[PDB]
Amino acid sequence: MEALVLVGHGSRLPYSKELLVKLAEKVKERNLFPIVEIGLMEFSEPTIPQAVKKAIEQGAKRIIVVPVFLAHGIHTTRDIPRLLGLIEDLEIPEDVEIIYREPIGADDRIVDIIIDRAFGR
Amino acid sequence: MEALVLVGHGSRLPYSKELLVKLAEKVKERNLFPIVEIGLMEFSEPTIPQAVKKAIEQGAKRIIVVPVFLAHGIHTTRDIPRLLGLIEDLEIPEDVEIIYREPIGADDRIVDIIIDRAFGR
Repeated sequence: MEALVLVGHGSRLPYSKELLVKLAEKVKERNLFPIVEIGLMEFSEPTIPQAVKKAIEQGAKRIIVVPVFLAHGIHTTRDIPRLLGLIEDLEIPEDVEIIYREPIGADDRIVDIIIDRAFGR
Repeated sequence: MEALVLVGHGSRLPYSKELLVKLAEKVKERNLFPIVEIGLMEFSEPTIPQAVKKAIEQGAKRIIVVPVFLAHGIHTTRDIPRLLGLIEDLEIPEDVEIIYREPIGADDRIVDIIIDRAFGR
């Protein structure tokens, strides 16, 4: 019924995809969602349209898209809502709802992490 | 003695800088570090060289640089260690050491946050 698509920037280096893969596997371990897929905005596969199609093919009717980005930018305000057909300017989903969630932001947990990293933990 | 410089991507949109500013203010309220400054790699000020110089001028001898990025990429492996003179291609005085920390990675806290964001928390 419900799918979680995690969507990330993607890079020419492999770290960005590897991080999405690891993060997807950790939410799988939580057993919260029937379907979990990943999608990279640029130069890596799977792409965002593929991740969404794969979620439909698995019979998700509600698709939760979470942009695994620190802050809003061009990616999260133009390109991604485009690729998801949420914005009037290569794929369509027919009859199902995409729910586009927020980025990570200045969460208190990010300041815990940063403080750990600052001490080499 | 010790300064924490948080360094982030920067954007043409303002969210990226605003997130670093918020994150810096949150670590300031923790009272862990004598000096805390921020630096944006591109498009915005303060820049990484300015953030580091400011920290020296405040009398930091140990400068902890934390890249506020989700994964390693070109930014964290080429451009930033460049801007920090950490890589033979900014006059850091020898009596100062820059300690370049790791990015955020696939932290368990990031999967907590993603799960929150997936439910619109």
